[PDB]
Amino acid sequence: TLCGAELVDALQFVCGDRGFYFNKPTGYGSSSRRTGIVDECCFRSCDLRRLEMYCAP
Amino acid sequence: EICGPGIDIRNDYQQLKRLENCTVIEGFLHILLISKAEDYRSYRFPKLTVITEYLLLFRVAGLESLGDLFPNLTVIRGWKLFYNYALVIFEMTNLKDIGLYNLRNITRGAIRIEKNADLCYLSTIDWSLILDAVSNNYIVGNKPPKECGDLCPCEKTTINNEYNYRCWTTNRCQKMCPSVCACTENNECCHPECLGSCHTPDDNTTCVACRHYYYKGVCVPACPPGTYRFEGWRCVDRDFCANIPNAESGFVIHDDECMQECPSGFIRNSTQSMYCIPCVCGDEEKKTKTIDSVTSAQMLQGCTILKGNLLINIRRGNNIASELENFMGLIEVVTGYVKIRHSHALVSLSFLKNLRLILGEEQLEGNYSFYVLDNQNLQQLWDWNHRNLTVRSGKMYFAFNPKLCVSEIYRMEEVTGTKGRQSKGDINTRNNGERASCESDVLRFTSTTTWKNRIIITWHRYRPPDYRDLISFTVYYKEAPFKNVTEYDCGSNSWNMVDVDEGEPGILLHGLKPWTQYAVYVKAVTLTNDHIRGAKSEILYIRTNASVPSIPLDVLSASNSSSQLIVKWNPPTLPNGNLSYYIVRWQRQPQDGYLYRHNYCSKDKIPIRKYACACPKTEAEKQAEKEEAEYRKVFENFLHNSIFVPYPFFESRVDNKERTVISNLRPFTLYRIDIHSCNHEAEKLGCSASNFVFARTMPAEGADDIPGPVTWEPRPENSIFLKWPEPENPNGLILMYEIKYGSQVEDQRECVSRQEYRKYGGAKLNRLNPGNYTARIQATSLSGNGSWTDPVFFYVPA
Amino acid sequence: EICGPGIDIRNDYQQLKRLENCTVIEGFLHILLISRSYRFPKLTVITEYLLLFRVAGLESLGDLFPNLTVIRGWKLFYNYALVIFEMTNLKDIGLYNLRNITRGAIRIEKNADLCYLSTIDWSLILDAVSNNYIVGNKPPKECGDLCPGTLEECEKTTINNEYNYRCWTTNRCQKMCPSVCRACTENNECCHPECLGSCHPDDNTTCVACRHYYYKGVCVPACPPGTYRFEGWRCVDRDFCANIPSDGFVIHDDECMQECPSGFIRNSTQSMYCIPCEGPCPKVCEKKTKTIDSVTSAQMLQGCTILKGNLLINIRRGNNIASELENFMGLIEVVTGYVKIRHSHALVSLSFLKNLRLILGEEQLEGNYSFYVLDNQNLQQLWDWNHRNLTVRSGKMYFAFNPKLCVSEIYRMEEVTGTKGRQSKGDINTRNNGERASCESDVLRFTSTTTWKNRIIITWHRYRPPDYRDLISFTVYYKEAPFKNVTEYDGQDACGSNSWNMVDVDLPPNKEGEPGILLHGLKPWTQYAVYVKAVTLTMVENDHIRGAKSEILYIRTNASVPSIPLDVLSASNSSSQLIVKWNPPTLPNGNLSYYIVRWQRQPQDCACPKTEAEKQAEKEEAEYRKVFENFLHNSIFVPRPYPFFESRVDNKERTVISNLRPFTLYRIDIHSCNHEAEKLGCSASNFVFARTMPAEGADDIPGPVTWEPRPENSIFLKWPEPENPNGLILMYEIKYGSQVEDQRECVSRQEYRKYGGAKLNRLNPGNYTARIQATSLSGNGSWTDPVFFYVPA
Repeated sequence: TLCGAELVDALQFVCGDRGFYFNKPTGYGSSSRRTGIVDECCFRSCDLRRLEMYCAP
Repeated sequence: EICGPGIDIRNDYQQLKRLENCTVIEGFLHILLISKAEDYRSYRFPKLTVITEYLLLFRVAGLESLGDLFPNLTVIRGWKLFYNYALVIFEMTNLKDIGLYNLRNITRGAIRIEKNADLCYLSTIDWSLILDAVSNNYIVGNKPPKECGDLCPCEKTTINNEYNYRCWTTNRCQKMCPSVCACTENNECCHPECLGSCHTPDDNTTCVACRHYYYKGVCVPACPPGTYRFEGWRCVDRDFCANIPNAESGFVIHDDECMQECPSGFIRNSTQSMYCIPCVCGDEEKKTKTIDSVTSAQMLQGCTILKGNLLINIRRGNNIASELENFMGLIEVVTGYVKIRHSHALVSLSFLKNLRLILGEEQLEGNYSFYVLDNQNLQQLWDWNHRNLTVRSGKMYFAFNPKLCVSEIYRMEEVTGTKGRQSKGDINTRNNGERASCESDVLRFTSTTTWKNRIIITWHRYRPPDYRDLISFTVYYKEAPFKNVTEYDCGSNSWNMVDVDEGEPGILLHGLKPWTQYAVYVKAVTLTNDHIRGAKSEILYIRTNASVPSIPLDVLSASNSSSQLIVKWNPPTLPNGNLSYYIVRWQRQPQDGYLYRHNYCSKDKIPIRKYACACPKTEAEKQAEKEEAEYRKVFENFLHNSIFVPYPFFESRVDNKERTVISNLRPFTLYRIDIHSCNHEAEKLGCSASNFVFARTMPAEGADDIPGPVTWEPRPENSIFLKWPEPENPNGLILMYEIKYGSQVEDQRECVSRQEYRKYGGAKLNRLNPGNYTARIQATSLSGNGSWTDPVFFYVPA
Repeated sequence: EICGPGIDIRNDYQQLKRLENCTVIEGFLHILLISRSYRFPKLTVITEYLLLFRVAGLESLGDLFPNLTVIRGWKLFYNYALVIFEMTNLKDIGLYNLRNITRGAIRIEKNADLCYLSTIDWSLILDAVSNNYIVGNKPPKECGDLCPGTLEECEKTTINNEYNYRCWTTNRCQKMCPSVCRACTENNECCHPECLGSCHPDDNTTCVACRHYYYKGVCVPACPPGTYRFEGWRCVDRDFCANIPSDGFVIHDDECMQECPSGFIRNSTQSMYCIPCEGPCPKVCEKKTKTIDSVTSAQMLQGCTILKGNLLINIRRGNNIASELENFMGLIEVVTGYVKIRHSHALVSLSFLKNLRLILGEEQLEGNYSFYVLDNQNLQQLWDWNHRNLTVRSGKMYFAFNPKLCVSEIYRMEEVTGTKGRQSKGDINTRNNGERASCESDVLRFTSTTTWKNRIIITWHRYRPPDYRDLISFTVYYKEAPFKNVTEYDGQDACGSNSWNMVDVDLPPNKEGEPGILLHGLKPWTQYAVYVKAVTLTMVENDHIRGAKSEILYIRTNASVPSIPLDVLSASNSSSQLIVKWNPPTLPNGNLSYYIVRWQRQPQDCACPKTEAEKQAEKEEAEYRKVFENFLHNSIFVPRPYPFFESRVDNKERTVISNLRPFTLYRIDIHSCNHEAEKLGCSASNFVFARTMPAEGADDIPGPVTWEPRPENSIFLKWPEPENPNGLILMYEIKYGSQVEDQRECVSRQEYRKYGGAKLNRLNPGNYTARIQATSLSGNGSWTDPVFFYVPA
């Protein structure tokens, strides 16, 4: 399990150069479907496999 | 130039180029996760001056200050906050200061700056002149103060206690505006449609960034008809909102605003979808929706039907209640349970005004429906005879909530028709609202009394609604020097309780400090349905009988001169009654006759009279310490039990100070000085006991001189009797006489006692060799040497 | 004539005449706060202490007590025998006949005129002198008393290596009876040593205070078996005390004692005899309830281990309750009816009850309740232990509304009390009892530690909660603990300041800097006991909060060097022999081994408290940062779709030394080694001088003093200089005359050596004679043969 700042750096250590993925908003609907991370990796443990889901392509 | 609806600076320093163009940032501004791996080239961006909504900074390694990046940022209105805030900077290394001089006015949120010790110049800049809710800001965790000590290169206004250098860096300073008002570059309140500053005063167009709306270079407080109110900062045409790319998946004109959705029952008119005509939010997935911050709540605005749950908890802040009302009020109906925990600024749930119909379908454990817990400063449920409320199912619960009234729950269970549902546990009574109750029956004190140490209180005998309720009593009390005291719940003087059960019910408090204004009041404890009442009572004051005072202290004294004595002391540690005065007595002291009784001329040595961390206390030490204290205690216990009526003595009555000067005294004499405190109640009580002191008056120096000419005479075998008078007032006591004499130098030295001097009237050295001779005398008083008197001559021939 | 039982005197000088009749005081003697001329020659001997406090207007003491001779100090006063305090205008201690102060030690302080002090020995009137207390009198440079003789004295003596006479007041002298035998009388007769003080010689019926006992006018060391001792001095027959005025003074071991001591109880059969039993004095104590609220209201229960009824414990608050609360009640064995504790908060654990073994409940409570506890805010720990053969045999137990006690503790109850199947099932309402305690925990461990004689460094493991962020601010406790029967609930009674000193460490700034601590300000060779508890801050509760504490650990500092031994004093039983007395040390700093003694002749001519109001305040902050944090991550990221000699004082505080030279000084040093000096080094130093004072055999010249018919009329008294005078001659004194020596010759050695004799010139012809008493280092004692320098014509 990882939480806290121990999270953020770890993600760099999995991303490094590639950066992160962001779902860019364009037309600014006054709404958004926003389940996150500490729900996942700070209540149970998560693998270095699924972290790619957040790293940029 | 404007831009919308948001910027996402992330991982790509280069990406910053997206701010090349505009100055009105509609939406938000994210700047996050920028490693300093790329070198800093000072990408200046001057055109930008205002952003509608929040500004976020997170982990941009490689930035030193802010002005370098943002010179012209002046105002951020903050329409949609970011967790109750407007600008937040978090986890920033490299960052030395906030060069944001141009900012003057920020409207809605608060500033949260945290966990960046890499920076200082914080305790300088005043915000209160920018925004209002200073008590909602949050700044700690940056570099400790005693390592910063920064000094400006400007104006100085008290920062809540005192003024200092208010400068946004070592190169700029905090602007301001005098009491003229808007404001201009040089001291003038511009056209009142302004915000921040104006180029030139009093113009509809030259204002740097004008408030309250925007339109076609003009600043209006009310848009024209063809226009509409857009994003709380501008006015628009029909066509523009008709061409907006909603991408919500054209805005609806309503109340002259381009709002995207519509309240209940307001549907896109047939072929006028651009307008809503009159003829419910939440998802089935989560089934619950916590509410902590305005963002977590503003994203709920505009609903009346609700499905899911209402978990609510808020940790701190100002009247968030205002805002939560300004949104949640539209809610009427909820399916699932309602639950509250640890909330602290929820003075009263009044903001859920239009809720009437609760389902409580998906109940909590124990099939619970209405659930509160531990919320401290909640004092009143909105349940009043206006808002009825029909809880369908489930059960209730309350616990620990100390500011509501234990009868409000009763009106609640009334209105909701569940008075035959829950047990004594399911709605606790031991520990809810107990720290402040509403109201109950009054009681009356039968009679008081007072000795010097004890007191017997009698209240009026109470009678309950149903007599088989054992109506016992408690009696709260303490010392009270004042009246700025509550009554409600040891150590640092908090309280002390006592219990008590055909005579009138009274109680006896005992072993009390004399003359201490105790405050007392009784409280009714029941011994048994919610048909309980109890009964509070009145805050009664009582001052216990006076008592004999305690001896003074600090007893010190000296002589600024002969027959003058200065003595300073300490008021008693236990006056025990309004102070009246002190008494001072004194006595001469008979000189030590043994000096008389035993001549010390022959003695080889003569006497003289001087005048006028926390290392934790271990166990073994503490033992003997307590024993010593007990010893002194059992010792002075005797002297404590004595009265005292107010060479002879000579008295005094000093009242004002604790120090006094005494006259009319013989010079250089030993005196002793009894002292007493004396309260104003010793008329029949008796004045205080005694603590003494010693002192010795000042020389007298100047009287050890022989009071005349020293005269000689010759005799048979050469015995020269000398005649010199005794100095009548010796400095204390005269012992002997230094007698120098001789042929040419008075090198030979002679000692002369006081017996022979009283035996003959002088001294006489017998069988002296002839020649020319002269002699001198010095005295030997108590203070010291005498004075080597005049050489007088005598020549027994050869 | 007896005189008892005590004497209280105050505010009435005339009340003094309450002494007119009696001669021996059988008790204490207080004198306090009197506003003339009185004498009391009857008083001879006391048995209890004697106290004088602020009685102004008194000349001396003996003028009020001219025959106080011995004070046997049988009942002290705060470990004292004679105490003076604040006696203005008291010039001098008039008591000039006190002889053998038995037990206590003097306590004299703050008196304006109590001179004539150093001129009084203590070593010949009591035996523990160095426990005295003398301060605040006339500083020794301001009176300078004299002694009866301005011309000639009584005797002078040594103490602390100096000379002066021994006189109480300017008209009395202290009287050492010489080493003739050793009990004495006036005029130096050897009395029958079985008496004490004075003797009116070898008398068993004519003395003042029979030492060691008294009976029927006869000194005696053991009175006959019908005569039982009494008050430490006098015996009486059997019926006497019985007929003396709760029964009288029961008989035990030849004593008629007021209360026969511990380890017995009265055989009601002849109730004046008490038999030793096995139990610790089973004493009993109308109604069945007995409330307790504070420390006092228990007073009427101290000791009676068996109570006929119940207990209702209701304490709101107070001082450090548990200690003395237990010391009052801690002896109860078996209470009859029920036990109940309600609304009482200042309690933390009920351990203060030591010996509750059987609780029978013959008076059950409503619905057959025997054990009832209810709404106690701060109770955490029941004495139900790994160390109780507690037994209950009636009534159901009951528990309600006590947060700080988790159900797992009370669960072990019935399986150690044998009351399992008796209680109902809704009693332990696991809803509330034990909510907010913390009895499940993760256990810390230790890593290492180092122990300097006065500093300790300890380091423990690194903790890692299920979540990293949860604050870790370790809090460490220790206490001085000479044993092992100790666990962490002693003073933590909402006060907490009794038996656990506590300090706080903070999280290390290093990411991996292992957190340990140094402690200072310690006591060498004194076993400490420490442990450390991990202060979480938050609801790490999955069901209830976790918390984490170490397990208790004992330690002791490395040993170290002893300190200076105490009270190096010494007396000469004879010349050329010296006996030493000194006091064992103060901080042995380890098992003592032995002492070191040497002698040598000498030549000729940053506070660390935690403001709790900030403490919990600090919790929320780091807590508040927690929740705010998670919102950040929850909204940013998004997934893709001069020689000297030495001896070994080994066991005793007293050793002689032999074969010296008389009247020769000696620096005396005692050193004391622990069992550690062999590798560390031995004591510091303590010095004292003690001249083996002589011996008048060699004061006069034992060689013949020969005159000489000289040139122009003169007499040369050539006595040879004695080879070994009693040390040496200061100056010679030759009384000379016709046939009765009429004048005296004064000859210093400065005036003798250069001569080697004595010359008297220009004599009137006619026969003469003389004699010499050379003032030697032993003084002018024995006289020479009266020399005959007859010079007739």
